Amino acid sequence: MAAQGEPQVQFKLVLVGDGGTGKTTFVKRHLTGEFEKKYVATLGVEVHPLVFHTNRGPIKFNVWDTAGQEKFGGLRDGYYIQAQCAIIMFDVTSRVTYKNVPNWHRDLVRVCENIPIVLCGNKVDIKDRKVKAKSIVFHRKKNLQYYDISAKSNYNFEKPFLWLARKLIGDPNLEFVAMPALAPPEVVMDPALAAQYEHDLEVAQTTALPDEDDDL
Repeated sequence: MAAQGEPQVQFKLVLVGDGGTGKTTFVKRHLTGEFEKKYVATLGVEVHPLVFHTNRGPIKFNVWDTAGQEKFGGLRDGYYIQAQCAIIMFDVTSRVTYKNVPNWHRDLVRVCENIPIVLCGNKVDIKDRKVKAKSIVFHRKKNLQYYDISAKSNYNFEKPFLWLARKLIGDPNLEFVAMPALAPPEVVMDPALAAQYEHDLEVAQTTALPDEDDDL
């Protein structure tokens, strides 16, 4: 339980989509609150623990952020084996990215068949949207949930996780609870603690607030 990171429950979530969609940025936002401006490719898979507090208690989503560079196939089976839910990400400003969604939601279903999957249309903040919400019909055919999200502006940032939690747990009434604040560590040390801090600081310094089309 503890090894898994499941307070009570742990859910294996596979995050897939084309390169440059914002999968990594989405995960980073949830973990730290920072907005990653720099696009650095994810190689293979990066496993990131994310905990949310709900009405029924804390739940952990072990997010498997996968590489969008990799070709669809049997090579990628390990990532999807025993997945409980998935998020397929596309960029609303890229038609090509949207076109590849059926390929992602084919490779995925080959391994896990029917499991809750949410399609997220990233970068909705940008004014010149190419893939209109009205146009998207893929979700209807495949019985997937669709959410307009913006990593940059945090628009509907928590919705995919919440929806997935509701279906997996089985309570349609599940709601996010703030979570009692736990006192921060004093921080004396230096061995395990050092070096890692610099990485976060750099991300923060580089990041300027994303005013794309916030005004509109």
